[PDB]
This record gives sequence, C-alpha cells and structure tokens, in this order.
Amino acid sequence: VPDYHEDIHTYLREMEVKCKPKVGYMKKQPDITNSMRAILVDWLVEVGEEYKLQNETLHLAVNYIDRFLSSMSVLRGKLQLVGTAAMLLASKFEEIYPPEVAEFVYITDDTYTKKQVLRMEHLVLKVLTFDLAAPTVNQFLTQYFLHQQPANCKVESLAMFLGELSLIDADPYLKYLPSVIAGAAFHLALYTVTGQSWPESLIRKTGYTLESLKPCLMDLHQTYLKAPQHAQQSIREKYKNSKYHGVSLLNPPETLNL
Amino acid sequence: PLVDMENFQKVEKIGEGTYGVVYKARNKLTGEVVALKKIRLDTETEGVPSTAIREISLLKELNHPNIVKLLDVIHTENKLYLVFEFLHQDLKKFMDASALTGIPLPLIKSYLFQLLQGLAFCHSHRVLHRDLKPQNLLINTEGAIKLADFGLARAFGVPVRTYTHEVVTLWYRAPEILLGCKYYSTAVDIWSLGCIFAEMVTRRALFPGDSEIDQLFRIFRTLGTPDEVVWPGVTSMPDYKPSFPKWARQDFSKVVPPLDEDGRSLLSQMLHYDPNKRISAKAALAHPFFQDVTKPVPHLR
Ligand SMILES: CC(=O)[N+]1=CC2=C(C1)N=N/C2=N/C(=O)c1ccccc1
Repeated sequence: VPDYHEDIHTYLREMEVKCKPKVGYMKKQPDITNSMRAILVDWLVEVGEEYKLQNETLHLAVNYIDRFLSSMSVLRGKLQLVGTAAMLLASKFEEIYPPEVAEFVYITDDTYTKKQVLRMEHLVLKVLTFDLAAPTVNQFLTQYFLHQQPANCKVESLAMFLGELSLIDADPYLKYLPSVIAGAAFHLALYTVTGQSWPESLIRKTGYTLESLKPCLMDLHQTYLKAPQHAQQSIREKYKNSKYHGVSLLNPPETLNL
Repeated sequence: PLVDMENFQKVEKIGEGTYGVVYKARNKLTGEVVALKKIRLDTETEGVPSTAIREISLLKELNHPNIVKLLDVIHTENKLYLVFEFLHQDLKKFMDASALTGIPLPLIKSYLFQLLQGLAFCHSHRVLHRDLKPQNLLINTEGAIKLADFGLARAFGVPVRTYTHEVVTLWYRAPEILLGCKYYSTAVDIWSLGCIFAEMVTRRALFPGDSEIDQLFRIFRTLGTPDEVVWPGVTSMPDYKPSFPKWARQDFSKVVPPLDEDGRSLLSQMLHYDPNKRISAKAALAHPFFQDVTKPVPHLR
C-alpha cells in the first residue's frame, strides 16, 4: 500500500470517466454487431494465452477497441485488423517484451499484411490521440485486493475471471464503470469462495455500498450463471488452469441474497 | 503532417542517440522555439518504438510545471517527431560549469524542491520515471527545473517487474535493484534524487560504481552494510551474499559537509536502505529543509 495508494485511486477514478466509450455505439455501427465484438474479444483472450501476455494487456486492448469503434465505422472484414492493432499497441505499452509485428500478422492467418497492421496501428493512435494509459477493471481489482484482510488466491482468481467475462459482452457491461465492475466482481468472488461480503474498508475507500453495486452485481451474477452456455468459451478455458486454481469450475451461488 | 514540419526551421542539433536526434528548432509562423526529437521508423519496421509509445502516452497525461511539456507529435510515413517545449540546458552540463564556484545552496534547495514536486506528481499519477539522472533534468534561465526524457517511464497501475536492459544508469541505481528485487517502486526514483542532491552539494557523484558489485560496495562503504535489523529481508534477496564485507555507517557530516542539520536529515531519509521506509516525494516536500525555499535564477553559460 504505497502512500500514493489513495492519490492513484482518486486519479484512476477521474480517468475512468474520460477514456469512456459511447454506451450505444454499436447501434450506430452499420456493419458490425455485439456478437461480432464478442467473437473478437474472445479471440484476443486466446491470443493472450498463446503469447503469454498479461491480463492488463487484454483489458487495455478491449478499451482501445471500444473507444475506436465509438468514433469509427468499421466493416466485418476490417474488425479483426482493428483488434490486432489494438492488441499490438497494448503490448507495446504494457509488456516488457511485446511480440513482434510478424507474430501479430501470424495469428491472423495472413488475413492482413504487416503493412496493413502497421497502417491500422497508425490510425488507431490517431483516433485515440495517443491516449493509451487507460484505467481497466484489472487495475481496480489490484487496488481492491490490498483491502482483502485474509488474502485468498482463489478469490483473486475468481474476481479476475468475472472481470474478464465482462469484457466479452458490450451489452450490458459497456454501461458500467471499470471501478464498479471491479467492485461487483470482487464481492461476487469473495462471496462465492468465502461467504464474506463487500468489505467495510472498500466501502470507505471507494464510496460504493453493496447497495450501489447491486445493479452491476445482478448482471454479473447472471453472466456467471450462464457462463457455461455462452457461445464464447476462451475465458472459462483459460481459468480452469492451475495458475488460476481452476476457479471457472466453481459453482456460482444460486442466490446473492442482496 | 508535412505541412507542420514545413513550419519548423532547424537551429542546432541539441543531441541524439539511438532514439533519434534532438534538434533545437524554431516555429516559422509563431517564432516559438522548441526541442524537436526526430525518430527514424525504418530502423526496425516494427512500427513505433516502445519508448516512444510510453514517453508520449505518459507525458501527455502529466501536465505539471516541473515536467517537460510535450507540445505536439507529428507522425509521418517514415519518421515520428516529438515536439517539446525548449529548455536551455541540462543539469549535468550545468554542474560541470559550476565545478569551480559550486552551485549556491539556495539554488540547490530550489532545484531539489522542484524536482520533488514533479516527481510527487508523477507517482500520484502512477508513473515511475526510472531514469532520474542529471542529464535528464532540464533547467531554464528563470530558475526552473523539469523532469524530462520519459523513455523508460512506466505506469504502475499494475506492478512493474525488474528488467535488466531497462534500468537507471549505474551511479543512480537503487540498492534494491542491485540486490535483485522483483519489482520497482516509487522509492527507486527518490534514491536517484538523493544521489543527485548530494552530487550538487559536494560537486562530485555520490556512488560512482564501475560495476554492479563495485556500485553496491561504494554504497555499503558509505551507508554501511545493511543487515536484517536495518532492512528486514536484505539477507534473503537474490544477490545478497552473506560474504559481504561488513562496513560501518560513515558520518553524514563528513559525506555531505556543506549541508546543515536539516539538509543531512533529508538526504539520509532519501537514501534509507529499506525501500518501504524510504521517504516519499510527497513527504519530502514537507521536510523542514524547504522551510525557507526560494526560486533563485541560475547563472547559465
Ligand atoms: C531529451 C528531451 O526529451 N528533451 C531535451 C530537451 C527538451 C526535451 N527540451 N529542451 C531540451 N534541451 C536540451 O536537451 C539541452 C541540453 C543541454 C544544452 C542545450 C539543450
């Protein structure tokens, strides 16, 4: 808990309200849909697994993508190009050793050129005006994990899992703030694994009450419940690993009793 | 893009390197003088360098009087230009020029005070500079000093892991890094400042190591060889050898003679061994040493 713990939290709370994408941008997209987006983010999860990239990179790339699609009409055929460039950019920003362009061109099955990917990289930087240091659900979970009295690995893994599942469905997660989704994911994971609830310390820190997190929590619980029958399965597959204590296999409570 | 470059008139190649080149340029329309950093992009055809990616996104998110200002970014097809506000000189060259006369304590205090403010601003915005050294610090004729060169800066919303090819030049490297710690923290930056603080006061570098081990030793030789009582956990660090010669803690009054009581108090807190106990930039700005701080103008050459 550095002494800038509060300063940073407060600052991330400010930033999260600005790197904010248009909640209903998909309606205005002439050719793409939420389902197409879901397939894209799912694929990026797989790419993250393949190249052993940090979870933070995945979260940053999804942020870049929603912000780009928030102000750019893209056709089915170019959507993966935007996704690839976004992933490449988040890597350069977050990873110590980012995969080389050639590797990114590789995982797209030569659907695009090294030339195309780099051009798209340039365009994405232009649209986001080089503002890549975005707040993620991931960053808030990190913050919240410190206020976890009995630090539990399974709780942290499950929260990560839930936060990652929210990245797949624009509807309804695009309408919630990262700090709020992180809050819901934390409580839900905490409850599922230890029976404990959103901690008093976090209420003071975030200003969020179990009551305020309810809306998001209701949505997240449902996503958790139906996770096994979702068309996209990359995240569950990812989280049934030893590294994550196979938390995707845990049974979600039948009721939240909120 | 090309229309913008047309409005710039080159003046003199400030410096250069691997990144690219850094010219002093003049805006033909406004007369404004800027520092133009040219980066050739075909020297890899991997897109934009990671240092550019980080310096830009992080710099254009750090607006503070004590942090160099990135005015613009021009991305052409083969080159990438970073347009910075121009400052007359860096702290390294300034220290050389002040070798004979020395830098006035009031100016030293003014500079440390400012550096601590830009640094505190960085850390409170989750940014680690990770390369605070004299040449990366810029000063102007008004007595102001600013943190610059953010090529190795990292955002730490998520812990930043220790990397071998991306570290502060040896003389300013913190002991935790030398002893092989797993992550960086804001303390690594305070340690660099502490070394620069002392270097300004004495006119000579505090720990001029020749190797990683020689560096460690010069530090042990002055601050004393750390033990579990002074730094809980040292003995259990990756590169800590029990065979380390046990030295005693030199008397600060003899290390930084020119400094008064407060000056010594602050420096010792900036050079504390346990990174968890090392003073924060925020806290440092509250030290009695800055009780009577002023903003003198330098005697630039
Ligand atoms: C490296 C960098 O990003 N910047 C360097 C400078 C910037 C921005 N703005 N002004 C700079 N001035 C100098 O570097 C300089 C140093 C000694 C003598 C003359 C000029």
